Amino acid sequence: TKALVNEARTECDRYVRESPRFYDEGTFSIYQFRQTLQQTSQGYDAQA
Amino acid sequence: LTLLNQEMQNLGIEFKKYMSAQINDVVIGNDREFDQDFTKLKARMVAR
Repeated sequence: TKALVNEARTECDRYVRESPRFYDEGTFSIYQFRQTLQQTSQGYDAQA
Repeated sequence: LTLLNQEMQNLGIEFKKYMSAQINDVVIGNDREFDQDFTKLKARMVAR
């Protein structure tokens, strides 16, 4: 049980790192937040 | 006696958990009661 648990956790630690597929211009743009920051999100909240 | 203090230690750890959960809901508006009072505050000043 100990051996498998350690091995399983080790693999589970590799998903966190972002692969090249994680970023895609068409699928999603990180810069669309500017549209929510350019006089759009008035208060210091996370609702918009 | 060797087990009495273990419950005490978890009580301190658990106590902070509830306090952190309740306060977090206020910062984002999850606590619906707080929002109703807050909007009342804004309306009075603008009307005033």
